Amino acid sequence: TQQPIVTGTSVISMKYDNGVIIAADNLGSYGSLLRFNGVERLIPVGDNTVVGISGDISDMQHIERLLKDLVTENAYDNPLADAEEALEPSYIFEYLATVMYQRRSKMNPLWNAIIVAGVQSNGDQFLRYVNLLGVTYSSPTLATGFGAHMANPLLRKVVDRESDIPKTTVQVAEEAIVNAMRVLYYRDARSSRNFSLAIIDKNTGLTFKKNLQVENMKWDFAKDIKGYGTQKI
Amino acid sequence: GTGYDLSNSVFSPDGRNFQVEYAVKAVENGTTSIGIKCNDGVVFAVEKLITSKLLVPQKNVKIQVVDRHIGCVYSGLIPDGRHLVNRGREEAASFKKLYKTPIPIPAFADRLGQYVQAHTLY
Repeated sequence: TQQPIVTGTSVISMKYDNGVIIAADNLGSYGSLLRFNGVERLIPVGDNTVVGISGDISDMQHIERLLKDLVTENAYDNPLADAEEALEPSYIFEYLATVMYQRRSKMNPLWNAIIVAGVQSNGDQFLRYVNLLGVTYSSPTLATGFGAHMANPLLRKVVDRESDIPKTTVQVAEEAIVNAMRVLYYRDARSSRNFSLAIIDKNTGLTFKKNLQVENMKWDFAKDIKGYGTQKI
Repeated sequence: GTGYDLSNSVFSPDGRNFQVEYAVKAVENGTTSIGIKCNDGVVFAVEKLITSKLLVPQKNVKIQVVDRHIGCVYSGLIPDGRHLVNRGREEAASFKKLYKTPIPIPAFADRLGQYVQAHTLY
């Protein structure tokens, strides 16, 4: 049993007609101190999988090392490592899920919330969540921590049920997700304005966008607000 | 007397270790394999005897990779070769885990060396 120290906030994601999108800001908080700003919390694995991680950063870096090894190990005595026998997103997930549950069962968890996003070899979209308790679930949209309360409601207005997936384009989806990141910057006290976004499309492959920023914010109305009730100036 | 060649770690009167030498015979009896160092890399190649038309071509790969930057090939008892690579792989993972940087070839060589030398001590 431990307690997180340096932490990463929300990880939001959703699936669209041809793939899945996933995003996370670049902050590594230390309590109320927004200590580290160049933290990448999106881990690509191969070119069909991106693992988004929130929670304790030291454990994230540990999950990172585990993922690199999985790739190395898969290559060993595998003439099809970059073909029929390459790592599928579901393999990556089942592995992590297994570890998360073993660690909680030993009363020494990896203090994180993870979202594995990607495209299976047969084109299917893959989006599943696993956390420090080893709990797992899938939904057209998935978010961790704060984004679970604020992002999901927005994203779900685009893809409310399975049948909405084929009707959702990369444009619409990336837009929803970019807006969600802004909203989170508005109400989440542990969020950063900078973030990374990644798309895994069964046709265009993996697109990893770094150094994005929340833009087009509304703050002007702040000037019209004074006092907290009766004050006039 | 004699019998100095029946147990593995025994020194014969002339200071040799016959079992290690008999091991060599197993190596000489094997397929030929080579390595060539070039101006910025190395090349490995090996002979794969086609026992029969039944062997699926290109399938029974013999060269093995360790970590992501090392190649290993060998002649002799194939199973012994794999055993050594497996150790090499653990040896390399351990090194990277502690030092972050992938293991240097000289360091990797001694890892294999000490391990093999160890199998001539008992």
